[PDB]
Amino acid sequence: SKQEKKESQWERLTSSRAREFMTKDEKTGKMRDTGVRFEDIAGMEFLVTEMREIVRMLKGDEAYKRVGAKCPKGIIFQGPPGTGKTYLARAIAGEAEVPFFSSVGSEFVEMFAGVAAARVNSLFYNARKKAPAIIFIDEIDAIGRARSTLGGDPGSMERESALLAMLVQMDGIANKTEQVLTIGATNLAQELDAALLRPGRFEVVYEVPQPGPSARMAILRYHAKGKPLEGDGQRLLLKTAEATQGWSAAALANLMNEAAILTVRRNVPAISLPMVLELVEGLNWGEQAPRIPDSEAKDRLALITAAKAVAFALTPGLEPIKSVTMWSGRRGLGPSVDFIAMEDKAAMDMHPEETELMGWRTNFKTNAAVVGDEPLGEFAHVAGLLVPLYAGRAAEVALFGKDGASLATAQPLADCFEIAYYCVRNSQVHPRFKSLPPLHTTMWLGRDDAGRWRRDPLAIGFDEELGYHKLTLTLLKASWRRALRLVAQRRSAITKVAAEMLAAPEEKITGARLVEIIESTPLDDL
Amino acid sequence: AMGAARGAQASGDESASIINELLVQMDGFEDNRGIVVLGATNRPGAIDSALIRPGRFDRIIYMPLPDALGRAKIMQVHARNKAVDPNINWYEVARAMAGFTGADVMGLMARAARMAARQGRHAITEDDIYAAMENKTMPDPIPPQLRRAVSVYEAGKALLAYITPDYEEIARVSVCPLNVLTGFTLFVEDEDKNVNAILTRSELEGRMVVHLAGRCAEKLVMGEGQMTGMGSPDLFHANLIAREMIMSMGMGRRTGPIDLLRVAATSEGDPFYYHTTDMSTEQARVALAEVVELLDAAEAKAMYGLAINWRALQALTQALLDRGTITGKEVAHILESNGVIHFPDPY
Amino acid sequence: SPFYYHTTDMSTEQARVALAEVVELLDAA
Amino acid sequence: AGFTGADVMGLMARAARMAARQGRHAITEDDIYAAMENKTMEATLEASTAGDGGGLVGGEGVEGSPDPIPPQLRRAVSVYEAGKALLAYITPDYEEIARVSVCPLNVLTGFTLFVEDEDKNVNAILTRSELEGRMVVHLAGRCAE
Amino acid sequence: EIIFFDDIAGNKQAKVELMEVVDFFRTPEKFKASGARAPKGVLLVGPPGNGKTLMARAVAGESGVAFISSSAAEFIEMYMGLGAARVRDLFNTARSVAPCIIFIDELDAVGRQRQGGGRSNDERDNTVNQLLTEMDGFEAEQQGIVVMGATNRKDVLDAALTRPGRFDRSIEVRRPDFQGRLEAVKVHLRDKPVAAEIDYVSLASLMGGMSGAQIAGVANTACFLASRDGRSEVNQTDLTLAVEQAKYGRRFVGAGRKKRFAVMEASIALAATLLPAIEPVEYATIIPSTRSPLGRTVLKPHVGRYTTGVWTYRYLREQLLVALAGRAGEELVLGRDELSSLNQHRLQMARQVAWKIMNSGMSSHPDYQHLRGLGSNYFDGSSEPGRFQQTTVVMDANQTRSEAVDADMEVEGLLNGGYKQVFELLVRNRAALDALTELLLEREKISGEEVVQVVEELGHPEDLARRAQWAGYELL
Amino acid sequence: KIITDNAQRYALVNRGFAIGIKLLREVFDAIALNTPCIFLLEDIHAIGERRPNGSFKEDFFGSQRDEVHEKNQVVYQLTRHAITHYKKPFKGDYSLAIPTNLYVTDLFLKLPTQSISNLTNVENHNLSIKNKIQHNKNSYLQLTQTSPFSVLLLKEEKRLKPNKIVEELPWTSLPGEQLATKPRTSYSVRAKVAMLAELSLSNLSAKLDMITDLLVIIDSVRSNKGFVVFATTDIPHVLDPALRRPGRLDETI
Amino acid sequence: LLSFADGNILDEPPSPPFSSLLIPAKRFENYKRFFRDTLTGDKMGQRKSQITLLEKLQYHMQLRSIKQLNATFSSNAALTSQKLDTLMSLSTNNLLQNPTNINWYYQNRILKRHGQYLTNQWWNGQLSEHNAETVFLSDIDWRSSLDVLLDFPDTDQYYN
Amino acid sequence: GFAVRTALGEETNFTAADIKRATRMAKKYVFYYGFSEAGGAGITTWANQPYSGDFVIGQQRARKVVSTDAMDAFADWPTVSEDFRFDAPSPSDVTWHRYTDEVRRVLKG
Ligand SMILES: [Mg+2]
Repeated sequence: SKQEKKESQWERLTSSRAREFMTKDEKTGKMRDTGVRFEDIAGMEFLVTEMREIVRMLKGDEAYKRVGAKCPKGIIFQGPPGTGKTYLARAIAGEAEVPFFSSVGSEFVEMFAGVAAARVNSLFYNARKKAPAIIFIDEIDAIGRARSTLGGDPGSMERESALLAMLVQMDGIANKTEQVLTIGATNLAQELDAALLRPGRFEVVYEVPQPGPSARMAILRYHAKGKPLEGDGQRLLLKTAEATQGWSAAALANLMNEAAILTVRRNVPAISLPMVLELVEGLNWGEQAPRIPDSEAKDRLALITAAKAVAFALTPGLEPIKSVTMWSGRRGLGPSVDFIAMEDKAAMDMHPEETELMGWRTNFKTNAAVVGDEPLGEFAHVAGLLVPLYAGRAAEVALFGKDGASLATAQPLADCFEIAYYCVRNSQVHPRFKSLPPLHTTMWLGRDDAGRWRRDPLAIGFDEELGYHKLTLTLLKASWRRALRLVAQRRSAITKVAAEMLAAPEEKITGARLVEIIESTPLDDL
Repeated sequence: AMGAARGAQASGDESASIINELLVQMDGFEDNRGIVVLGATNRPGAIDSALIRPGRFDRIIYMPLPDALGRAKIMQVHARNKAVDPNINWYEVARAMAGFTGADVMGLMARAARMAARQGRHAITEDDIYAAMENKTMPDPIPPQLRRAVSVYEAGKALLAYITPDYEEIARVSVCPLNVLTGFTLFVEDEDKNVNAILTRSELEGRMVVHLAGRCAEKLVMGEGQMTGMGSPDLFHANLIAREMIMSMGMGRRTGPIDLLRVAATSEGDPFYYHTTDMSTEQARVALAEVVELLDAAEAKAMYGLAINWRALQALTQALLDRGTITGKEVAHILESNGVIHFPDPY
Repeated sequence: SPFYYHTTDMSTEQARVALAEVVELLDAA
Repeated sequence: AGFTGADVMGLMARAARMAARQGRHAITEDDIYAAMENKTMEATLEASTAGDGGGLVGGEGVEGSPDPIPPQLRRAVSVYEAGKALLAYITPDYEEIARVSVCPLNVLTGFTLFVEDEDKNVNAILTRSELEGRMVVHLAGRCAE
Repeated sequence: EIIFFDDIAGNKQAKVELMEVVDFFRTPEKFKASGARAPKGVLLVGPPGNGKTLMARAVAGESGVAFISSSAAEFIEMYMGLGAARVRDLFNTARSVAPCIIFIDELDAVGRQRQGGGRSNDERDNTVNQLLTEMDGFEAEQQGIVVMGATNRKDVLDAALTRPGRFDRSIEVRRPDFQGRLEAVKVHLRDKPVAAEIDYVSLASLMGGMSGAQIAGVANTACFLASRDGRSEVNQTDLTLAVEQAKYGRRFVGAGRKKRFAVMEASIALAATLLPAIEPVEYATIIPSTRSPLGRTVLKPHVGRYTTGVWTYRYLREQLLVALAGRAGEELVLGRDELSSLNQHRLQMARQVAWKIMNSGMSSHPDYQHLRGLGSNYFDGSSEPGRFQQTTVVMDANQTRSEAVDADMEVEGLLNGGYKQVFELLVRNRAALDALTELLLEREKISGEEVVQVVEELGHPEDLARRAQWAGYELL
Repeated sequence: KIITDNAQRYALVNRGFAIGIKLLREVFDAIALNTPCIFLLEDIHAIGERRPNGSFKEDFFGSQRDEVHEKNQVVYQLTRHAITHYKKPFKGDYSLAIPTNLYVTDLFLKLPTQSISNLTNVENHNLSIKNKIQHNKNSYLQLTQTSPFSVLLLKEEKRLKPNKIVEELPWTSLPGEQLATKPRTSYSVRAKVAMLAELSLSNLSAKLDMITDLLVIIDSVRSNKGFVVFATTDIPHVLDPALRRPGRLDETI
Repeated sequence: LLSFADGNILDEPPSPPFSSLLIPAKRFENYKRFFRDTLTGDKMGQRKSQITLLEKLQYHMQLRSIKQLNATFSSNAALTSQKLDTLMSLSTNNLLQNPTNINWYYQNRILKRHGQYLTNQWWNGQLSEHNAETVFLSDIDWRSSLDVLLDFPDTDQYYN
Repeated sequence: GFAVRTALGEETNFTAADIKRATRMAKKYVFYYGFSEAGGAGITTWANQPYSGDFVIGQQRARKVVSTDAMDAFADWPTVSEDFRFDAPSPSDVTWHRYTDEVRRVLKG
């Protein structure tokens, strides 16, 4: 009426508002169940195994205390957002058949002071009264955040009080007879306080990784139960699982959902893998850009892309070419020359490091260039990279003269001096410098704590007298002449590759057809 | 928790009051005959100024990380509780616990008990201790001539590191392990070494020769035109040694006792760097002549050391071509069964 | 606030002349 | 020149101390000049001598500072200060000399105190003749040594 | 009042993706046989002023269910722990009146990524945390309620919010297209008096690039100018002036500073018209705008180069001439001692062109000609998805100390020989230059056909021959 | 009897409000009640550092918010003061405007500085260009020596390091989601520089001039009688000349 | 006490501690990139920046995992993981023998670069305003004609 | 300054304040505005454009606008956006020689 006015306001202000699960609420005959058990979780077999052994050890084991095995009464889940930690918490609540207090780390600190510590007290009291139980403080990032060095904030004050109340309350389990288990879930685990991670409060922390290929296929197989699929769903699932690298489980669920929605949006019975691939592209990048309108400039862009591709395909030592595109469907980007990825080599049984070993094999052929019974040597191998970089500019300067050179072909050519500088100076395999005493003419002697490098003090005039610049320029001049002759001899195949990629359905050519075009056409007359 | 410095989350009346009353009880009207306040902390810089003044808290004692037999002892004293291991070697179990603390040992044995219970057993055995790592973990692809080159390199380096007096012990010599394009000769790191010991001239020269050994083996077996740049870090280290003898230790007869280089440790990427001195062209050319002399002499000695052991070099490179990974024990055995000739030690 | 007080970006051939003039002032003094 | 009221009262206090140091009670004007010199030399040796460095005091007994300042090192300081004062005297329209001294605060340098007029070039003017005369006076000490 | 989908202009794709939501909301039958749940989050991204609140109200209307609108600025409060209280009460009322649609404006100003930062990061962060446990949270759901948010950039918000499961669909609101403007010009005058002599395709192609709010503004302005004129409605001619002053804005310029403008724009026009590799002129004006303090000549955009990037070398030489034509004509007409500071930025532009020619492997130095740039190129992303910015590093390890001298000497030869060439050009064509500047002074703005006619009837014969030789070529 | 206290316990400022700087005058006027006494006060530079001309503003930004006459007067007086106030009492003192004071400082404190080098790719000495924004043994052979692991290793993993170079994106960026697993300042130069600049500006903005009331309370203690005050320091040259003037703190020891 | 301004840019303005301008630092960052890529490397001893042992091991692990997935769900394992993490422990030994550096160029100058093609290269100087800096800051936009998009590039930076 | 020198017959530090100002202007004559004859016309391969004062950590005074030094800065148009700033490569110390020699010719005339 008068003062328990304010005190009732207080004990309503400071009562635990955590939702209690798995106990029967006597209001209407109901009891809040989650509706998820340990079979709705895909691709986390390690974590489900740990959780299963813990929920057996906590529920009348007599087989773990048979061996003195106590339960770690502080558990933390951490990992990037979208990995399904709250779903694991829901499944644990379901299969634990004990009281489960769900709460968040963002409800304690509020209007007045002393409210957060009192709410934590109320929660832990009604928990310890009903032992054994489980508590789940989701997003502890707002409560167990590290104590800063300054900042005069009453919210900071309430955070400090809530934090130390939390600390002493999980210290309130000093008599081990209390069997309360507490779980935290976060993705900013680095910003937690070091006192929490101390043994006796939060002993175990768990990481949830982004799913690998097997876990991805498992999640897809699960979320696809109850939807129409075209053909054998196993191949479709294999492809869409090894095509969405780096995705989270929420992303895959949403992917299947919107695939079904689009399947019934345009009146098609089943889902075919082209549609799901289109979906993953549109979800990675966004809207699809339109092609380039026809011009007398699209013809020259086609020609320079064709010369670049035909020179990539005759460079001995490069990985297989997969396609040559003229569209690319992105904004800012233009034509492209693509190479086989990890998936295709995995399907082909090739070494991961094969571009390195192609420097020493002796009798083979990769796209349209053959090497026979004598290897390259990381000099010829790397210095052969300079012809595909001078091929656009060579096509221009050969068909039009200097007046027809463009900015379209200047960024490749502006990256050749670095490669030739490595071949001459840093690689240490230049035919000229092999016969010298073992002196190291390119030494830098480390960085300091301000981050500055220093040079070998003996090196007065080494780069001027060893003649590095003139040697790099000899390499580049020879490369330019090589590319000129190459573009002059493969004139017809360049013309034909350009013509064929211009008149293609998706404006794409495949590597095998490119290779065949280069092979069938005879050489020109110079 | 209480002894925090000033300007913290307070208005100088709550925290300051409690630590000032701590003071008044510690110093003001001292009658603490037999009383001792034994605080526990690991952030000893955060304690207030007036709280560590002479008299209040001066004795401050440090404890180090648990180590091999220390954590062995923490296991043993912890091993009086359960249906423990009756008697099994765990003194070398601590070798598999590098970088662990007491809390790590407690949590590890806890999880080991948990998995021993998961095994349906009632008692815990030794291997399930290793079973901690059970949970927290969760033709030829190479062409011939590359295999040959790397084998010859590693054979040359290991052979010359074997026949050189006072050099370390070979632990592992492997060529392209697990079909990963690489190779190395590993040496046994010893703690009997005391870095404050100085290095004589003969020891430094021996290290220079060992570093040039592998490149000289390549040049002698396969020809100059087939040398790769694979032996570049060895060349870098040989050049470091030859520039520090001349410009840090005054072992050049034409420069003299002048100091021009100074190693220095980083505030902890590499562990170290150097302080230099801007030289004229004369000083620098006179130092360069000496460095070149040292290096080409070391190269000649490495070439002779390999040439008078051609049969053991052949045996070692063939063993590497056939097995791809050998231990130090077998290196010794292969080298002795083929007539290896050690270098003389004049001292 | 090595330590330098003055900086100058003049060419090298003008630096020659200016320093020669400083030197001859000091010689006369 | 450039003093104010607080300056002159603190000056009177330091002058009384300087007069004590010579066994007198009445403040003389020589004690005021000595107070000026003392303040100046203390200011310069506080800026030179700092966390370590140093190497300028001469009466501390430590390995740095010899105790009696050997005589060959006193002849030199006297020659230095004599050459500087002699050149500042024979230079037409230089400042006027108030007090020449050697070894103030035991440091190994001299100190010549110059009275100058604030109303010939009102804190702002520098002519060429004056700058050349200053150069000559500043080289005179080294040249005489 | 209540809004429906037929009140918005443009955004046909957005209308389809929102009719998806309404079809799942009111009549969920197709999606029983589909086997698919409904989406919980819809993020509207796009610039402000295109109706990101009106479309939310329209989807709430065609869905025929409640609509509790709120902005994130209401969740911005510097007290301790009331942001989460507001989120909680909003979501509890929404759960009580389910089904619902919860629209939150100003999302970009609260849901930015969490960081250490200042002390606001103690509470502003906490607020967002509450959100992250309402749209997904525990309890596994409330109903499946739809939540939508108005933000301008999706990349500013943190990964926890915009992830799937909390915002499943992300739709975009761009500026009105040609069709969007075509129908928004008429839909904004249905409730406005207007005459019969109007062709909406003319204004649809005449004001491309403005936002919908700006179309409303230009309609408002035309109506108000009619009011101030005494008539009630407007014909074409005056709303065209209204839109053109909404673009270039509406200051006094003296009569001596005006002839400088005239002379320089006339010289630029004469150059761009007489050099065969440069696009034809579009219009020339001497009236300064609110942002550019002098006149402007505009060229007709060549779509070829702009889409592919094939900018040849001939074009870069001519563009150097055109960058220096302004100063050339100023000094030719007004004598040398009247060179002004109105060509500071055209001199910086000519320096840009001349250094790009060298950095692109187009020099005539044999050590540089078809081989090298200037140094080492590094790219770095600008403030957009597909934008990159280039950077060259030149050190002693790629330039030899006497190639630096050569680079300077060559660039300076380009700059100054180009000045001389364009100067002698403008000398040979004095009559056309003066005719153009008189015409510009008397009309204050002219179109490209007038310039072409003047130059064709007055220019030098050799220049007209050189111009007509390369007349038809598509790309040069 | 003796009273001792430290000055760092009174350099507490927040919101630009220095709380302790009147706590100090309160303890002073309490010392004034327990005569006769000695009052110690150590590390006074904590509350006695220099309260902060520039030509970089009219060179690059062009402000020139000053009449030409006042600038000319400043130039006249600056030249005359640099050249003629060398070693003049009370006109020529701990003054950074005189270059010969800095010469003496670097002559006695520092060690011999060397000339430039004859190398290339270095600045003038054997060093590199230095950062734009400021955030015993003989050889190298003697220099080559669940919750905590994960949490604190990834805590050391994500902190901003100024001496890390910067990564480069593939011109066709990482697809959506993956770009959000990466700390932005690790692959973007704009972002890294923005963060460093904000750090530097914030840490500079903590000036909070407190010299004036410290000065007036120092002048306050000569109206009392029968006690003494010792103020101990370690770097007396970095103290502002406002204190070293006669009547405040000049008797040195 | 007189410095003659040898290796640096001629007129450079101050930086955030003094002037709140961020251009010199943005260019210093690319200078440091060049130093690491061309002159020194990441550690003492390396020829240039290199593909680390960790990255090689990770390529191996990814290929192995994709292969095991494609083989198990479309139908000598633990020893591999054991000895593979054995090698992972080395990694910091500077003296590992790496014979070739072609993969660095193939992965950093071909797959991250001139495999693709950036199409926004240049522009004609005559826009609707007197600048690109004014056109970019304008209130509506000026990059829309079919209504194609006509973009202008950002300015190129030189640091020598 | 030249008037004081021609009255007294002797140099002073008054010149010291003159030439400073003039030098700034003379450089702006040669580099930024392009009035000289440095190259055959007055177009130079490098100039230093001003930044806006908005970048400085600034203050505000109650003064009037300066007669010449700040009313001639009405003709400058500084740079306001950071990702559109152009600085050409710095000259080569054999080109800087000739450019600063043009500055000297202006001042001497
Ligand atoms: Mg969650």
